[PDB]
Parts: sequence; C-alpha cells; structure tokens
Amino acid sequence: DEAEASKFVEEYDRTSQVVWNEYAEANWNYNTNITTETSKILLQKNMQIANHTLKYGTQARKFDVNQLQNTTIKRIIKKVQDLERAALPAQELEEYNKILLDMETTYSVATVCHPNGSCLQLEPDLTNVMATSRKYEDLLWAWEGWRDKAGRAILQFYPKYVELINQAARLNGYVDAGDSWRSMYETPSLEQDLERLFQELQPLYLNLHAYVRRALHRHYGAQHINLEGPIPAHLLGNMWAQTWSNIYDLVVPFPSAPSMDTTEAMLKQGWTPRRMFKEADDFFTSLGLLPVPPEFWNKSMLEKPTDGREVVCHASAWDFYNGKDFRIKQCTTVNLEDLVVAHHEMGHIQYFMQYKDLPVALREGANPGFHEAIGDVLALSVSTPKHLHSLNLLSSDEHDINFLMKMALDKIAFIPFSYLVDQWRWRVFDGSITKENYNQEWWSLRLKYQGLCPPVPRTQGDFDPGAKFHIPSSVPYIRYFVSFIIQFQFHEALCQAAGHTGPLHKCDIYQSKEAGQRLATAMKLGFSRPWPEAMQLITGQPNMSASAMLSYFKPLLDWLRTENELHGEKLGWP
Ligand SMILES: *[C@@H]1O[C@H](CO)[C@@H](O)[C@H](O)[C@H]1NC(C)=O
Ligand SMILES: *[C@@H]1O[C@H](CO)[C@@H](O)[C@H](O)[C@H]1NC(C)=O
Ligand SMILES: *[C@@H]1O[C@H](CO)[C@@H](O)[C@H](O)[C@H]1NC(C)=O
Ligand SMILES: *[C@@H]1O[C@H](CO)[C@@H](O)[C@H](O)[C@H]1NC(C)=O
Ligand SMILES: *[C@@H]1O[C@H](CO)[C@@H](O)[C@H](O)[C@H]1NC(C)=O
Ligand SMILES: *[C@H]1O[C@H](CO)[C@@H](O)[C@H](O)[C@H]1NC(C)=O
Ligand SMILES: C[C@H](NC(=O)O)C(=O)O
Ligand SMILES: [Cl-]
Ligand SMILES: [Cl-]
Ligand SMILES: [Zn+2]
Repeated sequence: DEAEASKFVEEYDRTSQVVWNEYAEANWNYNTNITTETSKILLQKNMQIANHTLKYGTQARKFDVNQLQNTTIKRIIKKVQDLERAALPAQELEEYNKILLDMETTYSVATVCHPNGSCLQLEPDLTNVMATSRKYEDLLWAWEGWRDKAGRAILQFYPKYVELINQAARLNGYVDAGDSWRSMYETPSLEQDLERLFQELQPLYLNLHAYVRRALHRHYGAQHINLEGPIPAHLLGNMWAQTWSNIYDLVVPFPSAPSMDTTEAMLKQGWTPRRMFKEADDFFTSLGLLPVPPEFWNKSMLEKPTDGREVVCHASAWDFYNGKDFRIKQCTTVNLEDLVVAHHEMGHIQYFMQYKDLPVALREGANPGFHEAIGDVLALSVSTPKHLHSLNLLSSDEHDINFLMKMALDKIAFIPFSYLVDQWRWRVFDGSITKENYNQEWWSLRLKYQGLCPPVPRTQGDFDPGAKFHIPSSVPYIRYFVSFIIQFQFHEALCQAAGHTGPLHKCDIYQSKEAGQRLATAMKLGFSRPWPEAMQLITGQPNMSASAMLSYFKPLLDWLRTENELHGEKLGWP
C-alpha cells in the first residue's frame, strides 16, 4: 500500500506539471489579451485541468492517509484528495468557471466616464486622481464613479459565486469556502491569533488615525471632518483607503525638513518599468539569492500594453510549473509606490525559483502570508532614506519621524483594512451575511476597524466590495494581514543576522549574505512542513508576533502620543 502511494505521487507530479503548464499558458494569454477567443480557450482549459484533478483526486481519496507511513507522501496525498472546484458536477463547474471569468473581465475593463466622453480606467487614471487631487468633489467623483461602474456591475454575479464556491468547499469536506481558505494555514487557533495581533496594533493605528484626521480637518475644513468621528473614505490618497502614503504632503510631521520628489527624481533620470525590476533583481542577488532567468525579461508584461489590447492590470507573479518559465504581469507606473510593488512581485518569483524542485503539490509558501512577505521584506530596506539616496532618488530625529510617518501611512494604515476584507467574506461564506446585507455589513466593518465612513450614503444596488480587485477575482486576503505582521519579524531577524545595531528602522540588509541564507533555507521548504518551522528558521522562534512591527515604529508611536495629546485628540470614533 505504501508502494502504490509513492508511485501515485510520482505519477501525479509528472502529469500535473504538464497539465498545469498548459493551463498557465491559456490563463496568461487571457490575462494579457482579454478577448472572446482567449476567454473561450481559457474556459476549455479549465475543463481539462479539472478532468485531471478529478482523476487523480478520486484515486487519492481511495488511500487511507491514516495508514500511510511516509509523512511527505502522507501530506501530498491528503492535499490531492481536495479537488477544489473540480469536485463540482460538470454543469455547476462550467457555470462557476464562467462566473469567475465574467467577474474578472468586468472588473478589469470597467471605466468611469465624464459627460463629454473622457472615460478613465482604474490604472493609471483613477488611481492618479485619488493620489494627487486635493479637491473634495473631484475625489468624490472618482471614488463614487468607480464603485458605480465596477462595484454595482459585480453584484449580479456574487450571490451565485458564493453558492458555487461554498458547494465546492462542502464537496471537499469543509463547512464553507471560508473554512476551506482558512485551512491553508493549518492553524486551528488562526482566528484568535489574528484577532490578538490586530488588537496589539490598535494603539498605534488609532493614534495615526487621529493625527491624520486632524490634518484633513486642517485642509478640507471643519464642516467636512468630525474630529471625534470616522474619516471620509475618499480622502486618503488611495481608492480603497488601504494605504495612505499619497497624502504624506498633508500630514508631514516636520515640513521644515523637505523630502525629494522621489517620483520626479525617478522620471527625471529616466527610470523605466524594466529598470525598476532590474533594481529589484539586483537586491535579491546581492543577498546571494537567485536572479530571474533571461526568459523572464522576454516573456513578462512589465508595462500596460499600448497594443490597443485589453488586459488585467493588477500586479501578479506567475509560476508556469516547469521550473524554468516565471513571469510578472503588471501595468507598472514609474514612482516609488510601484517600485515597492515590483519588489513584492519579484519576491513571489524568488519563492517560485527556490522551491521549483519540490513535488508540485508542495510548491507553495509555508503559508500564504510567507509568499506575500518576501518581496516586502527587501522593499523595507529599499525604502530607507539612505538606500533611496544611493539610487540617487533622495538627497536626524526630524528626518526619522518624517520617514517613520511615510512608512506608517502604508504599513500601519493597511493593518485594519487587510484584517477587514476576509472578516467580511468569512461571514458571507458561512451565511451570516446575505446578499440583502452585503454592503451594509461591509461598511459596518469599514467603520469598526478602519474608522472610515462613505462620503456618499450607499443605496440599494451598491456593492462596494466588488470594487476591490480581490473580491471579484476570488483571491483570499488574510494573507496580506499576516504578511504585514511577519515581514517586520523577518526584517528584525535578518537585520540582527546582518549585524545591524541601533534603531530597527535604520536597517538596510542590502548585500547581506547571512540574511539571504535564512530566507533561502526557509523558502526551499515550500509547503513541505508546518509553517512554524519556516518561521523558526528565519526568526529563531515559531510564532507570529506584532513585537517587531511595534519595535520598528516605537519612535513614531511616542511622537504621535505626544502630538495627539497636546492637541487634545479623542482617539477612536464614539
Ligand atoms: C489578442 O488575442 C487575439 C485572439 O483573440 C489574437 O489574434 C491577437 O493577435 C492577440 N494580440 C496580441 C497583441 O497578441
Ligand atoms: C475528461 O474530460 C474529457 C473532455 O474534456 C473527456 O474526453 C475524457 O474522457 C474525460 N476523462 C479522462 C480520463 O480524460
Ligand atoms: C518519503 O517519500 C518521498 C517521495 O518518494 C521521498 O523523497 C522521501 O525521502 C521519503 N522519506 C523517507 C523518510 O523515507
Ligand atoms: C472632458 O472632461 C475631462 C475631465 O476629466 C477634461 O479633462 C476634458 O478636457 C473634457 N473634454 C473636453 C473636450 O473638453
Ligand atoms: C508561541 O505561540 C504559542 C502558540 O503556538 C503560544 O501559546 C506561546 O505563548 C507563544 N510564546 C511566546 C513566547 O510568544
Ligand atoms: C526576449 O529575448 C528574445 C531572444 O530569445 C528576443 O528576440 C526578444 O526580442 C526579447 N524581447 C524583449 C521584449 O526584450
Ligand atoms: C496589497 C495587495 N497587493 C497585491 O494584490 O499585489 C492589494 O493590492 O490590495
Ligand atoms: Cl469601499
Ligand atoms: Cl490566505
Ligand atoms: Zn503578492
């Protein structure tokens, strides 16, 4: 029986590589060239890979995992018994695949038009408006418009999507889709663990919120900002108010200490998307890590096509499962924000390359959070004023606070948002939130966790969650919350390994081979062992902890408390 098991795994692996490689090709062609033809081909490939999953999944379920001796064989087979969507009857499967495609397409080609005829796409048009406009009404137009066109358009598909993904989940032994997604962490205490982590970062977030609210009150007027209430969701420089670094100009702690226009600098010296990824590639190699293959530079879509072609612009990294072909698809814009995103994606590519020799079933991160954290860890070092200056993109306590504030506007503000998304979906999946209450519960969470309010009252028919990529694209979000916490834990450990001393926020692990070695050994494990082991390999301990992130921002937390205190701020929103 143990012999049939190792043989089954070998067969599953060699056949999966081929079928998955073909699927990736079709999926890539659609993503980088949305047409009726590429869509039709993708849906056909869905049926093919599903047929393969059903065949091997059915066989896998015939094994009594309890009797299997080899742990690795045991782990792979248990995983293969989960057919995911392939567990659905042929009819429901095709309907489910079409629904996913329709939601993705609808989101990626949606536009917001003006009376004249000027229509704006999310990237880069609407994104730019949200980031640079300081006019309440213009920000509102873009904010409401996007939700009117993308969000409302997704509502007709969601209820059916929920029914079908939940059905597939139950057919694989789970109570619902949320349960299925959470299982990716193999951590029974997950919900409680995440809640405790969230609570530890509350004091810092609430102080940042109150400080930013005061600055907005200063700029937009007392008639539009309640100093004791939530903040209008369209004033944070980002379409979803998930990161607030774009309004840094409105909240600079010490305006006397000017900061170079990084974007202007990048554009000034002709930085290009290719250059941006080249720099990222250099950071990884400086650590002794792997460089992307030549094939990467030739097949990746690092810029939005002018081809008159329609594509899915949202940044993503691709593993074509042949251990050679890896690509990135991103409509990269030349600015610091996208430079960080470029590192984020290159981090995914590094993970792909690091575990490319493990059985395909184990080719994943220790847990989804780890996969999201790698790139961010390096980006933390890249973002330091000193490193940016070394790239000729930049030119002291007050400078420390200004820097920490810029970092907090992104990293801290994102904590409650990243926590909220799946708290909403898990309740949709378990039936607690019906389609009658989709939007109302989304905003109750938006208020409860982020302390935000909608600038325009929502009405029946609105489906704001649909206006956030990951919702219609059905990509789990809790991984980003985990990532933001652990990436600081990794930063802390890597810096210590690099011999750094002094304030953690001043660390730059560039060229540190000791740092790279820890990330490499951890990444090489793929999904072969419980994630606490990969956590231990990198940090010397096995748990997730907010200590590193709090330590990184300590100087800022103290400054914020003193600042908010002297202005008599009332934290929170009664
Ligand atoms: C886009 O896909 C169509 C098929 O629908 C193909 O004929 C066309 O050449 C593709 N465009 C590019 C730029 O590859
Ligand atoms: C899988 O589905 C295809 C059609 O896509 C069908 O021809 C084939 O017989 C099914 N079974 C196997 C084992 O391939
Ligand atoms: C378990 O089986 C896998 C797959 O064949 C093999 O690589 C691994 O070395 C085996 N482990 C032990 C302890 O025998
Ligand atoms: C249409 O409105 C936009 C506002 O985004 C403006 O920039 C554009 O010039 C207007 N078109 C004409 C023809 O005036
Ligand atoms: C380590 O995490 C476990 C949960 O797995 C928790 O019970 C324990 O208290 C944590 N230890 C420290 C020192 O944080
Ligand atoms: C990719 O490399 C090939 C050589 O294999 C070259 O012909 C092609 O033009 C390159 N493409 C880009 C976009 O650089
Ligand atoms: C942070 C996450 N990044 C990503 O999908 O690349 C988001 O865009 O909301
Ligand atoms: Cl929203
Ligand atoms: Cl996840
Ligand atoms: Zn990612």
